[PDB]
Amino acid sequence: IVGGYTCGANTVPYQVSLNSGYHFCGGSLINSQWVVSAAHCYKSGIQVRLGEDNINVVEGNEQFISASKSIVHPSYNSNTLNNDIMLIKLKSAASLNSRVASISLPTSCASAGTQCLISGWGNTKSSGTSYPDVLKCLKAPILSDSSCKSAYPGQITSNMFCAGYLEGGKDSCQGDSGGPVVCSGKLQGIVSWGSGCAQKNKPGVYTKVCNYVSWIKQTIASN
Ligand SMILES: [Ca+2]
Repeated sequence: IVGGYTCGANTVPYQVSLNSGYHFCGGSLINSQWVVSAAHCYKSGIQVRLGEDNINVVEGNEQFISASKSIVHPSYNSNTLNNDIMLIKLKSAASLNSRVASISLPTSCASAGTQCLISGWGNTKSSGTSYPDVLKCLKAPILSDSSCKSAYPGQITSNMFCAGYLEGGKDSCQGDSGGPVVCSGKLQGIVSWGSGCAQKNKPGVYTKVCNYVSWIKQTIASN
């Protein structure tokens, strides 16, 4: 997250870190057994880390649970990032508590102009590299479909939305991929892509979770 703030330990209790020997992507806990992340975060050998604040210090509220299954969307296209969504099943259910909690799936799609909370352990520099240890947060508004398509001509599908600031300076970034975009208390987006981070005229692009709720529900009813 570039241009964000330190969230505060465990104030984003649905945020997970995906670890394969090191943090490599975020995700969102949607119930005690399942995490939503980006398909482009797929790796074999994922351990889900819940209850994290500093990902390099064991502070006492973590739960580390291996994935038993990962399910990339059936129509994910890694070239365009259309349908950039994945489900990860935990080998054992998380113990839900004040620091480890699920986020609701949406019923309706979010509205342009809605301010959403985006979080992660990704790079904090637009130019260069610095990865934080503690979880960072950003409030960013959803941009109109027409502004998103103007920013990335020929690249935005109906399964993507843009959020952020066209002047630059505030965005998600590498290492935040797969993590949450929460708007009005529902998981509306997944950190997916963008040109650089926090560059002028190049807002973040996010997987539109409200298009996937029936897939998510049928898949979790069956696995
Ligand atoms: Ca920790």
